[PDB]
Amino acid sequence: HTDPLFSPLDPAVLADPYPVYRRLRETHPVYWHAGLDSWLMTRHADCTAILRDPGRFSTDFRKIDIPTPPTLLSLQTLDPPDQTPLRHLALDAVRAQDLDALRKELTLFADQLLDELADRESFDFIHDYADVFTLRAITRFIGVEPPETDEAFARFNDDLDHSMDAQLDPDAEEPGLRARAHFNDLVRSWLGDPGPHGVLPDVVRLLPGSGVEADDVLVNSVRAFFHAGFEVPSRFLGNALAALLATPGAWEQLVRGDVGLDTAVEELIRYVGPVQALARACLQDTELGGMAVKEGQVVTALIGAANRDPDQFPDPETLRLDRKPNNHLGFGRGAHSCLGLNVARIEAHVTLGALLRHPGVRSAGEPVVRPNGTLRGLSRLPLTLG
Amino acid sequence: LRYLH
Ligand code: HEM
Ligand SMILES: [Cl-]
Repeated sequence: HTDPLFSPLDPAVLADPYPVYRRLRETHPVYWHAGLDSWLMTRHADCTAILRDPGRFSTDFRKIDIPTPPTLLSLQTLDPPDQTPLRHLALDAVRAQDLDALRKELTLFADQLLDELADRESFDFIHDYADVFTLRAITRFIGVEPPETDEAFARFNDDLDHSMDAQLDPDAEEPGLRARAHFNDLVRSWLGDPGPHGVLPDVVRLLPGSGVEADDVLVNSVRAFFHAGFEVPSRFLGNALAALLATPGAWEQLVRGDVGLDTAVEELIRYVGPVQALARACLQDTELGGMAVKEGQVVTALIGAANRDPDQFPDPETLRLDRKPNNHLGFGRGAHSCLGLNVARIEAHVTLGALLRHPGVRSAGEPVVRPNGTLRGLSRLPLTLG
Repeated sequence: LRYLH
């Protein structure tokens, strides 16, 4: 039953998937994976082509006769032109925010948080820094009061994340829909009482004349915006810090100023960016890598693998913090490219800049990897600031 | 694998 090349939820693969990605790229760069019921593309050029062609590779699987479950019809699962009013509304609301004000308040918040954590013997960088920091950032950016971070919140997030892998665990589907419904209730409460500033108040202000109805598709889109904004930067910050501490000489290069944060942050996104897989429905027979991809089949762009493709990046398995050029796919391309990438970069630059003021930072225990093959990150990263 | 929040 085991796949001869790639088992994304095998614990040995979860510990370090990149050698497996590399062997797959070298052997079958366009690979039919029976368990995933999908082609897997591990090369940068093929992944770019998939993301740039919505008429051929669709996010709306209703077009290949798969119904969209409740909570999931949204900006993420519509193609142009159906997607375009929502996409333009979200772009307009995001661009109306003051990124300079956000950077100022996140810089203060990060310094305050790390000063408190430096008073501890050690701490978990994921739960005690990253999740606190990114929940603050996304709720301030949207303009809403944050949810309580209790046990139920954590279990809903785990259920939602695990449902991204529901093709390999069918029982994960219904808990994931319950988690999205839970966060939809949160979004509806926010929409009923918008605050003075933020993405959500501007969405409400821009809705008249946008071509977007204030309906469940909008609610699902705002949920996904919030949930990605909370989780994906946390996944990245943990991956990035873990890579810096594990790579000989990498942290000292930043401490000494031998490399700048601009190229370093981009190289960390290329090296250990959290999004591993972007799936699309094939709407027309297409040849990729000499393989006959058929209408009605699913293709998956393994962009984590693509970002270590030697055809695109010389010495791709090395963390080269001054890497130039660096055309990584970490924020996607085309009609569904990341709407939060400027906020995410601010979070990364702020966090790394703040950590560099504690040069003695070091691991205080083993990292723990989340058992997720689609969105990759850590559940624990024990740390001391020295 | 579906990247859907
Ligand atoms: C390091 C952090 C982040 C990374 C690596 C990342 C990565 C990505 C990627 C690869 C996509 C493409 C999805 C696809 O093609 O199906 C995407 C889409 C998206 N991201 Fe991000 N993201 C990050 C942070 C954020 C933040 C902070 C927000 C919100 C403020 C956000 C909101 C969104 C939304 C709403 C979409 C869907 C756009 C659409 O389907 O039209 N992301 N992200
Ligand atoms: Cl709902």
